[PDB]
Amino acid sequence: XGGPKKKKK
Amino acid sequence: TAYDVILAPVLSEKAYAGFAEGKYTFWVHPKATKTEIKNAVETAFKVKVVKVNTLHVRGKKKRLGRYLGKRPDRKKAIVQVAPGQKIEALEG
Amino acid sequence: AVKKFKPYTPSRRFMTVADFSEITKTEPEKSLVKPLKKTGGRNNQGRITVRFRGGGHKRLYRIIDFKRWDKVGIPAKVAAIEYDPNRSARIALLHYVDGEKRYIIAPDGLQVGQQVVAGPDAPIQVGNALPLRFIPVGTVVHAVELEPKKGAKLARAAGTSAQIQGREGDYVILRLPSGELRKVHGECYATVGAVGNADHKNIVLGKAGRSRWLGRRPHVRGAAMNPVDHPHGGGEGRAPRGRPPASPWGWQTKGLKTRKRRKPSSRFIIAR
Amino acid sequence: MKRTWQPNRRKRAKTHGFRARMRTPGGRKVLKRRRQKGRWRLTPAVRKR
RNA sequence: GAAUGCCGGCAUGAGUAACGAUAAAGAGGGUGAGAAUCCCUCUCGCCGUAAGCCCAAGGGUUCCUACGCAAUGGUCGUCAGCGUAGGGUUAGGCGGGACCUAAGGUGAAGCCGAAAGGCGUAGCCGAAGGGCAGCCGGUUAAUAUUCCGGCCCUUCCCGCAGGUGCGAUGGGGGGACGCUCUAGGCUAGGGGGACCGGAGCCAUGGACGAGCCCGGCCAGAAGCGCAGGGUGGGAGGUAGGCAAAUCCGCCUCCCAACAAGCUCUGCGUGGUGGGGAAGCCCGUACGGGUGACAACCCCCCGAAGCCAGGGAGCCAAGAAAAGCCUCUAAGCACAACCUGCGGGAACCCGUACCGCAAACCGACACAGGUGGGCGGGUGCAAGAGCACUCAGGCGCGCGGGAGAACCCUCGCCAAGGAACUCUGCAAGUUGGCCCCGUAACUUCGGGAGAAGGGGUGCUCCCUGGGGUGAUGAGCCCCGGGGAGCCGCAGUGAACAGGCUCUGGCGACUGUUUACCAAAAACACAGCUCUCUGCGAACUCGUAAGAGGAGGUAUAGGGAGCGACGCU
RNA sequence: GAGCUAGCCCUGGCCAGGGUGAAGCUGGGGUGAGACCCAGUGGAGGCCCGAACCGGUGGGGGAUGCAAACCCCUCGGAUGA
RNA sequence: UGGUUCGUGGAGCCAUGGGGGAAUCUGGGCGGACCACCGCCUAAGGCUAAGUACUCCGGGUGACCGAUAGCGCACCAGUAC
Ligand SMILES: [Mg+2]
Ligand SMILES: [Mg+2]
Ligand SMILES: [Mg+2]
Ligand SMILES: [Mg+2]
Ligand SMILES: [Mg+2]
Ligand SMILES: [Mg+2]
Ligand SMILES: [Mg+2]
Ligand SMILES: [Mg+2]
Ligand SMILES: [Mg+2]
Ligand SMILES: [Mg+2]
Ligand SMILES: [Mg+2]
Ligand SMILES: [Mg+2]
Ligand SMILES: [Mg+2]
Ligand SMILES: [Mg+2]
Ligand SMILES: [Mg+2]
Ligand SMILES: [Mg+2]
Ligand SMILES: [Mg+2]
Ligand SMILES: [Mg+2]
Ligand SMILES: [Mg+2]
Ligand SMILES: [Mg+2]
Ligand SMILES: [Mg+2]
Ligand SMILES: [Mg+2]
Ligand SMILES: [Mg+2]
Ligand SMILES: [Mg+2]
Ligand SMILES: [Mg+2]
Ligand SMILES: [Mg+2]
Ligand SMILES: [Mg+2]
Ligand SMILES: [Mg+2]
Ligand SMILES: [Mg+2]
Ligand SMILES: [Mg+2]
Ligand SMILES: [Mg+2]
Ligand SMILES: [Mg+2]
Ligand SMILES: [Mg+2]
Ligand SMILES: [Mg+2]
Ligand SMILES: [Mg+2]
Ligand SMILES: [Mg+2]
Ligand SMILES: [Mg+2]
Ligand SMILES: [Mg+2]
Ligand SMILES: [Mg+2]
Ligand SMILES: [Mg+2]
Ligand SMILES: [Mg+2]
Ligand SMILES: [Mg+2]
Ligand SMILES: [Mg+2]
Ligand SMILES: [Mg+2]
Ligand SMILES: [Mg+2]
Ligand SMILES: [Mg+2]
Ligand SMILES: [Mg+2]
Ligand SMILES: [Mg+2]
Ligand SMILES: [Mg+2]
Ligand SMILES: [Mg+2]
Ligand SMILES: [Mg+2]
Ligand SMILES: [Mg+2]
Ligand SMILES: [Mg+2]
Ligand SMILES: [Mg+2]
Ligand SMILES: [Mg+2]
Ligand SMILES: [Mg+2]
Ligand SMILES: [Mg+2]
Ligand SMILES: [Mg+2]
Ligand SMILES: [Mg+2]
Ligand SMILES: [Mg+2]
Ligand SMILES: [Mg+2]
Ligand SMILES: [Mg+2]
Ligand SMILES: [Mg+2]
Ligand SMILES: [Mg+2]
Ligand SMILES: [Mg+2]
Ligand SMILES: [Mg+2]
Ligand SMILES: [Mg+2]
Ligand SMILES: [Mg+2]
Ligand SMILES: [Mg+2]
Ligand SMILES: [Mg+2]
Ligand SMILES: [Mg+2]
Ligand SMILES: [Mg+2]
Ligand SMILES: [Mg+2]
Ligand SMILES: [Mg+2]
Ligand SMILES: [Mg+2]
Ligand SMILES: [Mg+2]
Ligand SMILES: [Mg+2]
Ligand SMILES: [Mg+2]
Ligand SMILES: [Mg+2]
Ligand SMILES: [Mg+2]
Ligand SMILES: [Mg+2]
Ligand SMILES: [Mg+2]
Ligand SMILES: [Mg+2]
Ligand SMILES: [Mg+2]
Repeated sequence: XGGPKKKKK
Repeated sequence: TAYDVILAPVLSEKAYAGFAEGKYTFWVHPKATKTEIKNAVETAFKVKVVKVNTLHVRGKKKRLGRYLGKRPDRKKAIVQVAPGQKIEALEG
Repeated sequence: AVKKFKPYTPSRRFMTVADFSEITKTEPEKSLVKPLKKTGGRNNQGRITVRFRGGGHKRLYRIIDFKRWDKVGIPAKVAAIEYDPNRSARIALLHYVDGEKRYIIAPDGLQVGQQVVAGPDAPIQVGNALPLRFIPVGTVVHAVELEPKKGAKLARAAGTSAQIQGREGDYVILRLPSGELRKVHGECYATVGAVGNADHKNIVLGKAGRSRWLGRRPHVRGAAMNPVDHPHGGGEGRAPRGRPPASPWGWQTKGLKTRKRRKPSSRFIIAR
Repeated sequence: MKRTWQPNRRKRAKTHGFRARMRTPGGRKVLKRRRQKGRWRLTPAVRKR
């Protein structure tokens, strides 16, 4: 996983 | 040290088939050259050696539970004898 | 003359190619004297130290003659004029009666079959090399040495020259391509004539690719970058700079004189 | 996709070999550390001839 | 007793989701304690510029075989890529090394750095690049350009025979090179054949027929023959190629200007050697026998491959070093070198098997990723596209039933055609080729496939060009004209633009946030400003040093603007 | 640690088949000589259609997936930066 | 400038990079700026056991652990992974 996605929705 | 080069003969349905021809085939020392392999089978059997073919045979990874290892690496030479000659000690 | 194209493609409508009519039937070069392996690489031992270099056609170096005082007195016949990938100018292949073959950088007006030679002797003619002294004041000249016996270093770019202005004991005053006024030692060799291929400035590259062919990688604006990268990086939707314009390394790039003041060279210079 | 491991025997040898490690103080210390540790393998085993 | 505590163990959801591509299975017979799953036969489906063959990388026993099923296999398992054991990898000619040099690495001299260390011409190392001598068959269960058979080469070393001043890591030559397009002659490959050779076959209404079906080569020294590549021969003078040269280079007189002649390849032919179908009969897990005394011929298409260092054009102007030829110097010319012929000598490592994948990179028998070569036939204008199909390989390691909702994927629809919706998003229309026919505007190129249309199958007749053949038959390519036939429909299936008008931004092809942003952002040619005279400015490094640049103001660094037009 | 990724260096390889038809050549015309115009030839291009190949536009599926970036339809380039 | 408890402090002494630059016993450094007096020493050359630190290794002991402890490992462990 490690994210890395930014908090979008 | 010429009986140091040749170790033992190779016994197998394939090594024998080289007995119809003059191709006696032995296990040899891994570090031995075709040229000293000739000079060896000549003096130990008093035979004219005409062709030397050598090949490495890699060791087998065998295991005996928990303990896994590899067998010794060997070398083959299959040596060709000048027409008419024979190595009696292999003729079994 | 400059070759021009029709707009059968965009970028072919502005594009423009040198005239090669002075390139005598000799397109591939001369072994022996030249070429050398030329060593493409945009940077020093390790890191890039001049940005945006690379790509572009493979080249062979033509090892040209920049000190003509070896063959003092020995004349040579100009055998050919050929394309030189590693300079703006063209080069003359000349045959010395000596047998030896050199390339000279090819001056305007040089014709094949012509006679040329170097030395104090030397008729003042286009192609000939002389120490600066014996050359008549006011004649235009090129491939001028800076200090004697150190090789041609001034005026070798296409269509450049310097003009001899006057003398001063051991020095003759030069007016260099830039317009500078220089005292250059009398004993310095320089060859009479201008450089030629003077239509070099008139060429229009015409498209991006052409730039790349010459090994010129895309140059990106400081404005395009970020504060980490450049003084001009950020901020929001476009920006006018917000400081006096600078290089990436912080020095100002409009006006800041950069020649060091205390150069001993100073007492030999008289202009801009 | 293309992952990060693209085996090359020459690369592995030129890069992590006994002779590379031996070449610099940085590397020599690596052998020292691995020896003191009692590592069975000081450097990676790159095979083939 | 708690710290989303730590280690371990066992629950819950739960017999629930799932069992990894929707390429597809059915049956008979075996074997077995036990078969949807293993072996065999028959039938069916799928790939076929592959889902088929051959390498390279990587993997390292997975190869073959015998005996086996606890686990690994998403089910089973008598099977296996799994377990136990044994067997298997043969080279002077393939590749790599006792050859060469590239980037780069190292590095004697030398320079630098508190130390560790950093640079550094020579040299060395460094490779799918240069150099280099094996082709075709046959055998094993498993290896073969390695073993065997035939045919043909390469080096050394020692001999004899004869030629010559021989002779260096040194001089010169050569090696030696780009992109695009290309000519001539060949080969690979392919089509056809009334001709040659074959077991057989007349089915179901008809056919004993120039009938159906299958196959009609490969390698091959010398010598030829045909293509084509290389190359002027003399004599003088010489101050240059860092010593010396007869060599090369530069002059000057002769003869050639031609490939005439020397050589060098490729291809045919070649002494000879080898291969040799369908079908049928056998027992395999497969191979064998026969068909054979097999025949082994004639046309046609034809390369991106060969002759190769071919030719033409263009600008961005296209490695090195050695082998090889030659020149000489020290030396030595009873040496040595060259030609020929003989005998002798010819090492080291790799070779199994997977190799677009169940054996490599992705924790997996993972719908992903992975470089080079071959990739047949028919038809569609062509083609590596598309549909089917040779050879070859598969039905994707859970099945059996059922015929709800709902989801996925797909087909069709009355009448209306965007009323849907943030938006015609999606889906449809259009679609290939040939031929009419095309506007504003325009930098004169374009806009153009503008738009909008017509033609498209099959039969017969007449007829015009080539190409290969001799100026012809055939065989192969383009055409033209006229009658006629059938269907709802003729690129009858598959592959194949919806179009136009008008604004904004950006000139344009391009580039970008691997993993939510491909844009009007970046870049771009071009314009301007500024710095910089060369130990340049600028940049990296404490320094030495290096880039800039083996460049020199038409040059190089920095900045902005971003074709062009008017400014 | 640059076996992923970015750039550059050295050395190799790859890009089916179709279109469009620049310069330049040759002939003709024109002129005092030209410019220029007609064909014919020619085969240019960060040219066009379109496989391989390199991509990742839009939509759908996928979301304890086949997959820690996949698949289907569609789409950009494809002799050049 | 560093060292000393000494951070410029009245800042000595001891080291030193830079500049200037002596003397041989009536010569020189020091006793915390400096001077005088009184005293301590004899720089610009070097070697020197022991007493001290440590525990890879051998031995002894333990109001130290007793297999989630005790070293990471009591077991073929710096292994498998
Ligand atoms: Mg071998
Ligand atoms: Mg050379
Ligand atoms: Mg550096
Ligand atoms: Mg380095
Ligand atoms: Mg820019
Ligand atoms: Mg930005
Ligand atoms: Mg900043
Ligand atoms: Mg603003
Ligand atoms: Mg700003
Ligand atoms: Mg509590
Ligand atoms: Mg929780
Ligand atoms: Mg737990
Ligand atoms: Mg439930
Ligand atoms: Mg349920
Ligand atoms: Mg279910
Ligand atoms: Mg499955
Ligand atoms: Mg059984
Ligand atoms: Mg099919
Ligand atoms: Mg095994
Ligand atoms: Mg097997
Ligand atoms: Mg099972
Ligand atoms: Mg599974
Ligand atoms: Mg079995
Ligand atoms: Mg097994
Ligand atoms: Mg070889
Ligand atoms: Mg040896
Ligand atoms: Mg070498
Ligand atoms: Mg080098
Ligand atoms: Mg170094
Ligand atoms: Mg070597
Ligand atoms: Mg090679
Ligand atoms: Mg000689
Ligand atoms: Mg040479
Ligand atoms: Mg009948
Ligand atoms: Mg033949
Ligand atoms: Mg000389
Ligand atoms: Mg047969
Ligand atoms: Mg050529
Ligand atoms: Mg050498
Ligand atoms: Mg030589
Ligand atoms: Mg093999
Ligand atoms: Mg094999
Ligand atoms: Mg095999
Ligand atoms: Mg492949
Ligand atoms: Mg599977
Ligand atoms: Mg897979
Ligand atoms: Mg691929
Ligand atoms: Mg083909
Ligand atoms: Mg077609
Ligand atoms: Mg297809
Ligand atoms: Mg309807
Ligand atoms: Mg209707
Ligand atoms: Mg309507
Ligand atoms: Mg509406
Ligand atoms: Mg509404
Ligand atoms: Mg709208
Ligand atoms: Mg749509
Ligand atoms: Mg619009
Ligand atoms: Mg618009
Ligand atoms: Mg744009
Ligand atoms: Mg674009
Ligand atoms: Mg993104
Ligand atoms: Mg996107
Ligand atoms: Mg886009
Ligand atoms: Mg420099
Ligand atoms: Mg330089
Ligand atoms: Mg500038
Ligand atoms: Mg801008
Ligand atoms: Mg702008
Ligand atoms: Mg603008
Ligand atoms: Mg024309
Ligand atoms: Mg074209
Ligand atoms: Mg294009
Ligand atoms: Mg396209
Ligand atoms: Mg991208
Ligand atoms: Mg202090
Ligand atoms: Mg003092
Ligand atoms: Mg004192
Ligand atoms: Mg006191
Ligand atoms: Mg004292
Ligand atoms: Mg206790
Ligand atoms: Mg216990
Ligand atoms: Mg423990
Ligand atoms: Mg533990």
